[PDB]
Amino acid sequence: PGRGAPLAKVVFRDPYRFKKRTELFIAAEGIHTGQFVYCGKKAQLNIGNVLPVGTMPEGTIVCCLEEKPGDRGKLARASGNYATVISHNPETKKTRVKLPSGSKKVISSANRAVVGVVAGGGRIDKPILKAGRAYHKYKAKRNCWPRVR
Amino acid sequence: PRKIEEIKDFLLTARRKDAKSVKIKKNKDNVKFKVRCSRYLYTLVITDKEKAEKLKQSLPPGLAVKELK
Amino acid sequence: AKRTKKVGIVGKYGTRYGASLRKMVKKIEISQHAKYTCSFCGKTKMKRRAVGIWHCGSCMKTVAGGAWTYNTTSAVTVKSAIRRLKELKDQ
Amino acid sequence: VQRLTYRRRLSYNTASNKTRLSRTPGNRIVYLYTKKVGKAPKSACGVCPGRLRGVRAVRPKVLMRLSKTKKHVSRAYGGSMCAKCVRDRIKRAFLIEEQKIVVKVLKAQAQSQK
Amino acid sequence: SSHKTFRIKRFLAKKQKQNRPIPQWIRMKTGNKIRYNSKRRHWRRTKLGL
RNA sequence: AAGCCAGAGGAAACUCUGGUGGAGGUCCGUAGCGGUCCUGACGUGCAAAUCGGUCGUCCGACCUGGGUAUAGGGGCGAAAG
RNA sequence: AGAUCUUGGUGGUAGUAGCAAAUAUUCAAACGAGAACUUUGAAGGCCGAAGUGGAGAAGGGUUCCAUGUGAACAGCAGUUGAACAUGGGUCAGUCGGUCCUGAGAGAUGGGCGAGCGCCGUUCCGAAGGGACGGGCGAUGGCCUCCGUUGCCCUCGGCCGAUCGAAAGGGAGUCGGGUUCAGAUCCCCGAAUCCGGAGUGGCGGAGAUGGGCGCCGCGAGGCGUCCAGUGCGGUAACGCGACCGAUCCCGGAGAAGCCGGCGGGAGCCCCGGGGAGAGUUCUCUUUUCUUUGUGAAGGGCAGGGCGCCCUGGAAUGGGUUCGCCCCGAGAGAGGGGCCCGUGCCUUGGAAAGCGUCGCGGUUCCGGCGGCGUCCGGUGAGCUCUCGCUGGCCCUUGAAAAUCCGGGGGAGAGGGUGUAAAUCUCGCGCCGGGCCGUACCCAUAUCCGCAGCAGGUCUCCAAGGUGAACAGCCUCUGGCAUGUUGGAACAAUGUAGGUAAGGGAAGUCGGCAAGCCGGAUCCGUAACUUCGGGAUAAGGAUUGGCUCUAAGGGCUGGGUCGGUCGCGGCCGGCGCCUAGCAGCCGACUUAGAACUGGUGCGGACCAGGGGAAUCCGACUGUUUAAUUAAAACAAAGCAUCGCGAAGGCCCG
Ligand SMILES: [Mg+2]
Ligand SMILES: [Mg+2]
Ligand SMILES: [Mg+2]
Ligand SMILES: [Mg+2]
Ligand SMILES: [Mg+2]
Ligand SMILES: [Mg+2]
Ligand SMILES: [Mg+2]
Ligand SMILES: [Mg+2]
Ligand SMILES: [Mg+2]
Ligand SMILES: [Mg+2]
Ligand SMILES: [Mg+2]
Ligand SMILES: [Mg+2]
Ligand SMILES: [Mg+2]
Ligand SMILES: [Mg+2]
Ligand SMILES: [Mg+2]
Ligand SMILES: [Mg+2]
Ligand SMILES: [Mg+2]
Ligand SMILES: [Mg+2]
Ligand SMILES: [Mg+2]
Ligand SMILES: [Mg+2]
Ligand SMILES: [Mg+2]
Ligand SMILES: [Mg+2]
Ligand SMILES: [Mg+2]
Ligand SMILES: [Mg+2]
Ligand SMILES: [Mg+2]
Ligand SMILES: [Mg+2]
Ligand SMILES: [Mg+2]
Ligand SMILES: [Mg+2]
Ligand SMILES: [Mg+2]
Ligand SMILES: [Mg+2]
Ligand SMILES: [Mg+2]
Ligand SMILES: [Mg+2]
Ligand SMILES: [Mg+2]
Ligand SMILES: [Mg+2]
Ligand SMILES: [Mg+2]
Ligand SMILES: [Mg+2]
Ligand SMILES: [Mg+2]
Ligand SMILES: [Mg+2]
Ligand SMILES: [Mg+2]
Ligand SMILES: [Mg+2]
Ligand SMILES: [Mg+2]
Ligand SMILES: [Mg+2]
Ligand SMILES: [Zn+2]
Ligand SMILES: [Zn+2]
Repeated sequence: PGRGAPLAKVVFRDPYRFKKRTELFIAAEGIHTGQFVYCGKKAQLNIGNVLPVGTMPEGTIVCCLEEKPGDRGKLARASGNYATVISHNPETKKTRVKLPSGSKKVISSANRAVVGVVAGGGRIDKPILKAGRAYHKYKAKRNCWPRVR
Repeated sequence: PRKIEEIKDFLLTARRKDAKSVKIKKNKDNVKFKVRCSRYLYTLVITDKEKAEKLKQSLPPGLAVKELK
Repeated sequence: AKRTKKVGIVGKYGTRYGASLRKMVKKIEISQHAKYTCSFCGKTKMKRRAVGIWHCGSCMKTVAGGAWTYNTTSAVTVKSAIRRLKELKDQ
Repeated sequence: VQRLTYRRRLSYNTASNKTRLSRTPGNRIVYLYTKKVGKAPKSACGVCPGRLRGVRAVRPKVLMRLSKTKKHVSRAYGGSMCAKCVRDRIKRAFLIEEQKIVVKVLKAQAQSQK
Repeated sequence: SSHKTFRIKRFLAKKQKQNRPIPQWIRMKTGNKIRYNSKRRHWRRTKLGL
């Protein structure tokens, strides 16, 4: 509720103790239930896989990008959005990417991201058509909607 | 309440240690023997009358034999 | 018998909201409420559950797709591009 | 006709205040306060939407006083997973272990040359 | 209400017990200067503190 | 309203007719909520804002209990200070 | 003597205004000094199941009940009272609180702060005080052997105290009787939940079989050896139990709104059989009332299944009101599971109820007779269960709590009337604390009051009718809303009618009036093609007697060739354009006759059209003079910001 992107509940194995770890990835479009997704440096380029940007080619586009090397995903999270890996330099370990706003950002090559575009499609294409639909939209988000000039 | 099917079960149910009493009710079609145990009232329904009387005399002693009529 | 000349599915909105807005929302509503062919089980039961979530009745497979259509042209081109970049990355 | 009243002080038609009509031996209609409708377990596979068979559908705290047989089915994962997905898991485990044997044999015969 | 706490019930109990007339023999005491209970409370005229 | 069935016409594209279906900040209209007009009643009142008839809406930005949060140059305001 | 002076008292007004919202009272009697108002009876009315009825939440706090009083109060009165006085009344393991978390509130660590303190709630903490497991031991002691205790090893993230719901989550109590006032709480009777049992309460299960030698006529006994943490079904799954820890996985708790169907109950309705009443001027085999079976078990219907087996489907088929379903296994046949609130049964008739009697214990859960029966209906209404859909840029709690599975660390006995163990049957003990009366509103609450205002819910009969509308009525309730009597002037307030004219009235058709339901026709400009539209306009409408149409259940044999006036196979025959009988709702269409042309006869119940301005619409707004053209809105456009950030609090 409150966001237009679907969330993917993914279950991993804990590498150190006998337990199942459940994550709440942001669903890149095209992934389905019962699909295996791979996270790490040696993961392959497939929709839904998570792997560092420095290991990705010069034109790939990514879904849930890290702003800093080690936090979780921070960029291109809203539905239908993606970032693009423009360039690398192995020295200084930097990767230049293009954000949904059109800006260019230099980040560490160790930042992870999900391959593909985030699901939720062209949600802004449909006209709301109704003050009631707008009311129900913002009731799930916050008290901001009826805006007095 | 529990309905006892055959006479053999009713005998040892009446001979149980917690059996408070037995009531005998004569209806138009049957005779009901009602033994009051700790948890349940056990009722045995006898269609004829000679078997009912045979049970009436074969009831164990030391137990109240209340007649409901 | 044919009941409406042109409004079709947006006849529920009456005279309201403007003809161009109703025409704009008509195709989106049609694709939103359409039933697509499931690419896993082959049946025509893949329909939208919520925005971006498409669930198949038969095989109970759930897919992250577009808001109003099962997949977006953007996502299709992205998948093709990622496949090409993968096959170029390896040899 | 005879109109009815609640028998408890909860005067609202909430989810815990559901009643049914009963005719007493005194020839009068009264409310009897019913228990909520229980549910059978769902399958631990998380895929097929039907609920399990052979397990009595009661409220969760009623299961404490049910016997063991009433709460499971005589089968592996019985009372926790459906038979169809148990068969699928048996086949999947066997075939994937066979595949592991196949790939081990394949690399063993492949490494026979320098 | 019918649902009440023990403290509230005790408070109402004390109010009931002290809402009563004076004894008749009080007015015969030496130097009484008391004619009637001037702290009498009626449930409809004046309401309690709680 | 979409969806669906049948009949008919078409080379096709498709069209026409009769049903079915039951959408909608849809219409009339109770309860509820509101308060247009009579500039009615009352105006030392039943009432420090009420009453009668007439009215607006009545599946939704709907009505409402209780529990919580926001406190004075502060709050809260689909906005009238 | 003044200050609209302060406090207190008192006049005229003035026996005046007034005691006029919600139809309504009358007769007789009783008590009593006293009766328009009290009580009883009779009559006439009202609320009319969306109540003026029956019960709760909040709030009140004794107003509840009985008795007595007649000072004051109940704006008349009172013999009455929610007044006054004196007594009395609220009984729980299973009804709630209590427990859980929700939005949130809030300590500690830390940080800040002159300071009282406040920030923060996982963040800058050495934040686990627990554990069946193993060892060291103290033998504490019935020192067999199991219970104690201290230390060590091993395991152990609720990662955060605590509070937060008498409508959310939350195990398990029902039937009858009983009081002046209490009852799901007392009594009687039927159950049930949780916890406990160390010395183990009883059974049952585990679990008590095969092999070899011998003895023994056989059966059966002896010794040895070996098994034995259950069994059945192809399956779904079943059987009464059915060893098992840390740990892991899952389920239940645990989910919106709306639509359409179907099952079940309660109520309603219809036809009979009783029992008691009512009518009887005439008729009426008549009209009215009444005509039970709790929880919890067992059995069986019925409903549901996205459960199984056989088999393999196009000339596609199955199927719904709609849908929808099928080589990823349709149709068909045979099964399995779940729910079972319905029926039968134990409860259970002994109780209850209705009638007819008989005894008395001033006031008997008295005693007795009889009965408590058979059927039919349905787009009926209300609950409930289920199935299947639709809507969402809306996806509709959490946690206590309980359970299943995976794994197999371990434990158990040497073949014994055996062991560990047991979610099986029965048995034994306990369940503390607090609330519980009554009102719940035109008189027990708030509004200064017995104030036409305000205040959250549950149940819901008959007729008419589309209807929870309005109008009439039954069950239940009441006395007309803080007085009565007599009159019937003006002026009023509320309601009607009015010849001829028809807005000439007025700022202005303000107010009133017209229209109105249903059926059959017929409907324009304009339009965003959806609408306008009930456009506009016209016809019909009663009563009575008929006539058609729209359904459901059964059974269709050609027969003794024979004996289980009847049954198995078969020589033995052609409803196959379907008949025969029975039962049953409403609804529609048509016709005749008919009345002083009257018929949606009350009730219910749009006046219409042509344009201009503004706002798109729906929505909101100055509680108490402005509901609008104002605000909002979708749509459009612009701006800031990539987090060391934009905007904002502090
Ligand atoms: Mg605006
Ligand atoms: Mg019953
Ligand atoms: Mg008051
Ligand atoms: Mg509407
Ligand atoms: Mg309307
Ligand atoms: Mg006025
Ligand atoms: Mg101004
Ligand atoms: Mg003076
Ligand atoms: Mg002077
Ligand atoms: Mg006067
Ligand atoms: Mg007057
Ligand atoms: Mg009436
Ligand atoms: Mg009431
Ligand atoms: Mg009283
Ligand atoms: Mg008086
Ligand atoms: Mg008093
Ligand atoms: Mg910890
Ligand atoms: Mg608490
Ligand atoms: Mg509750
Ligand atoms: Mg009472
Ligand atoms: Mg019965
Ligand atoms: Mg089949
Ligand atoms: Mg009897
Ligand atoms: Mg009470
Ligand atoms: Mg009032
Ligand atoms: Mg006050
Ligand atoms: Mg009054
Ligand atoms: Mg009157
Ligand atoms: Mg009067
Ligand atoms: Mg005239
Ligand atoms: Mg005239
Ligand atoms: Mg004029
Ligand atoms: Mg003039
Ligand atoms: Mg007018
Ligand atoms: Mg018009
Ligand atoms: Mg006629
Ligand atoms: Mg407007
Ligand atoms: Mg406009
Ligand atoms: Mg308003
Ligand atoms: Mg105003
Ligand atoms: Mg106004
Ligand atoms: Mg515009
Ligand atoms: Zn599929
Ligand atoms: Zn499954």
